[PDB]
Amino acid sequence: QDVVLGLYYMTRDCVNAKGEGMVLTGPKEAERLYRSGLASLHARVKVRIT
Amino acid sequence: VYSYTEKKRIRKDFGKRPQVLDVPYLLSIQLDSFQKFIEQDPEGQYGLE
Amino acid sequence: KPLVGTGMERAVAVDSGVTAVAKRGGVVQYVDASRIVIKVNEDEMYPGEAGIDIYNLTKYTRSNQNTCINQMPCVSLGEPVERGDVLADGPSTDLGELAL
Amino acid sequence: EIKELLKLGDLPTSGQIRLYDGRTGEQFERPVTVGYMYMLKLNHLVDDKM
Amino acid sequence: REEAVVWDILDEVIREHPVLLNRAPTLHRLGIQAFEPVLIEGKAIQLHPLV
Amino acid sequence: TPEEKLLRAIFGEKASDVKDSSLRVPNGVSGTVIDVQVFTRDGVEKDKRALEIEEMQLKQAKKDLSEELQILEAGLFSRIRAVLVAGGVEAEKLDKLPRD
Amino acid sequence: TEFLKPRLVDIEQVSSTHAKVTLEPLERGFGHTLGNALRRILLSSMPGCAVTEVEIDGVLHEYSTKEGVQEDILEILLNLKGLAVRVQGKDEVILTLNKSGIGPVTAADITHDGDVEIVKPQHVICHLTDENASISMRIKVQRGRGYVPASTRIHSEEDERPIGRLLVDACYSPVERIAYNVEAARVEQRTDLDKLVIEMETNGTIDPEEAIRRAATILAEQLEAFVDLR
Amino acid sequence: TEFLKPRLVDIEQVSSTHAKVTLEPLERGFGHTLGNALRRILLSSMPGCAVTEVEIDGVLHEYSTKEGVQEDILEILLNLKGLAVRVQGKDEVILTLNKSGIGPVTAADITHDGDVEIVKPQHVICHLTDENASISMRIKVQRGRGYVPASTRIHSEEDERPIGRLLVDACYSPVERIAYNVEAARVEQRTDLDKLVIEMETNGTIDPEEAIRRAATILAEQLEAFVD
RNA sequence: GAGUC
Repeated sequence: QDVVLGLYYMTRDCVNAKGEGMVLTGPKEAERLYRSGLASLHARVKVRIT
Repeated sequence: VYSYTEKKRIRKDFGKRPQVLDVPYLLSIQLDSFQKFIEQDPEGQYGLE
Repeated sequence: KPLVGTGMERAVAVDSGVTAVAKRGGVVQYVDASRIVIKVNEDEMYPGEAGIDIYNLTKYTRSNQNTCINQMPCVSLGEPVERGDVLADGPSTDLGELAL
Repeated sequence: EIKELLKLGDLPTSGQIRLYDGRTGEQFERPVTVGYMYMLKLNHLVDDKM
Repeated sequence: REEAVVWDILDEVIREHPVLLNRAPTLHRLGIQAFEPVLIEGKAIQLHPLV
Repeated sequence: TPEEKLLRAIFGEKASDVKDSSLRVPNGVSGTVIDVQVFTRDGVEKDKRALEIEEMQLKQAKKDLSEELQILEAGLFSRIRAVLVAGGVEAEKLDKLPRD
Repeated sequence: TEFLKPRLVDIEQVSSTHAKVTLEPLERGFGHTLGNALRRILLSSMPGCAVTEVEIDGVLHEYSTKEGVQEDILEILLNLKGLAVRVQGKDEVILTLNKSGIGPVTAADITHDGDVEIVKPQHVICHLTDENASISMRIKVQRGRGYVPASTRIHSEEDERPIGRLLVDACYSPVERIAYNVEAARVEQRTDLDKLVIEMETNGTIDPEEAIRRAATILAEQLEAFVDLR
Repeated sequence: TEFLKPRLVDIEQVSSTHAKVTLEPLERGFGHTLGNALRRILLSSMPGCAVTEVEIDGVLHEYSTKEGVQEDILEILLNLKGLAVRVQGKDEVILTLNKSGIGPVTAADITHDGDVEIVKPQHVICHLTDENASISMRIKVQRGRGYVPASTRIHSEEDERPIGRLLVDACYSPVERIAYNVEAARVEQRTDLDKLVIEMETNGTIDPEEAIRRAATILAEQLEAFVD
């Protein structure tokens, strides 16, 4: 149910949206951006991940 | 064209068809049957008779 | 009052018979949260007895399921009513209507 | 006929509005369905059933 | 007489005491499971969504 | 038990040959005692509580039926006033004069 | 690097219940941060005055019926909790309602005491039928924050009240509906300035300005703790 | 009228970068009031210093590959956004990196410079493979607030940049991660009030604790108007 | 008499 929903929502990818083609040095920055509302979770993006 | 209680609260009917005859007094079954038990009717062979 | 009804809520209330309905209609003489006394239309009034209809209301008794049984008077004093007007409501009832 | 009423209420035709989360103040990323519904409390009381 | 010190000590006994939850029907072995219970006021019991 | 025998002696409260049978509120539930009814036996004599509550019933019965008669009476007399006012204009010395 | 200092600016009062207040200048982000914090605190921690206790004579308990009286006991109770009160210096007072004869009782019929003020004098309390019917009652009104029902006083009830006295649930928080709106604010040149727009409706009680200021203050005190101890 | 005053309890520094602080006890729903408001400012209003632009001689655009360097321009760009710096009085500072030969190029190889303090000496920047591979450049560091991408600066810039002036996304905020859990605290008898447990990750230089104090401070300054 | 799957 709800757990699924939340997870599916985040994983799903959408056309451009806010900040398509940004570049992040690691995950924590992602979250900061989302929480400031200048980045949607659905945006396709380039991240450096270990 | 409605009574005082209805004037006080008219609900907007969307019903596209007119109920012709009225919704009969639902709890009539019981009274009618029981009333038959006591019915003073010489010929009508029911209940007491 | 149920905002989204079928119209059927009026009939449900009326038939349950836990409300008080007006036998004759006319004008309300006395209103109490306990008694509703009504003076009849001279049109309808019997030349046998007086034209005074009495409704002692039942207030706050125990139902079988531990529920409360509370009647509330609906009309106000000196108000006009006709035959079959809803005078006092049972507990789950608004002005005429079923209020579950 | 229902949507017609919604117009007369000056509301959204789908009956959805953008809402703010009372915790964060973050808006919900999708407008949500609201409205008034008729509710009932059942005879089943945790009071007695404890 | 339900004193507040009563609750403090109760909590201490309840600490690391696992209690068992059961639902009907008990179909397979997981119809009964053990949890560390934690006290809440209110009359309903709270369960983990996962189970 | 022997232990209880000695102890009785020690604190010295003998306590008469009786058991507490009193009706208590079940735990978890709590509220307001709204009304109490008692049913005395026919044989045994009434309790003061018994009398005062049955006296209440008297008062209530009386008041209810008294006011029943009074309001009914007033309506009937007022109805007779409608027939005497037709073929017999008199409003100043009828009213101010007695009823029956 | 120069941080901004936002001031209290516009203070409109529409209805006795309603009031609008703008606070510029605001920078980005603080609009929303403050918007939410405000609301929370406003509702739960607004000290208000509401009816706490009641004695009506010849009435033992809430469920029975007194002749002459339109409403039920319970329903009149309900009317009175909602009635809007301004107390001066004292924390708890007892007003007298004494009225006789034909007609409806407004709050106005309550015989007026010096320090006390009734914000909504025209509030419907009870309708008086029979001419010889009159009522006397003593209604206690107290100060308090948030929501304290009568049942939580029986909760720690060392005040075992005499029977006849009827304790009332208190809706203390005077704030009935409350919201904020972060809109762009007119600085004659500065583009990066926003205003916080405070939409507010309350049951009369607390004055718009006064309310807000007291809000901010009580908030601030909590802020002391974190900043001072490391 | 009874306000609650809480006090500081637990302060576990799992590492210098990461600190968990548990705080009791808070009045009902103020857990969230305070939790969120703090979070917001923490990240998105936080003034800081760091890298804005770069000029490498013989690297006049950001997409080509110079032989010898493993990483792309693009990649090393982002590594360097993260590197942490201490300024004193000055607003605008240009640091110089000259380095040759085999090895990972580390923060230490930058010119020390008086007022400047280098925080993370160990931070890898690029890997130079053969010894013939040499790199020279100037990295510009400004003071600003929060986080501004290249796209937002290009918005209103009449300042036309030159040949191979290489703008990078500016990460001024040293605050990396911040979140709050609210478990109902239960002080003896009153159950209703709640705990605020606050997890904080920051970029090394500034200690977690000091972050806190500063946040609340900025808050308070605005509050001046409305206390009196 | 009604709850659960």
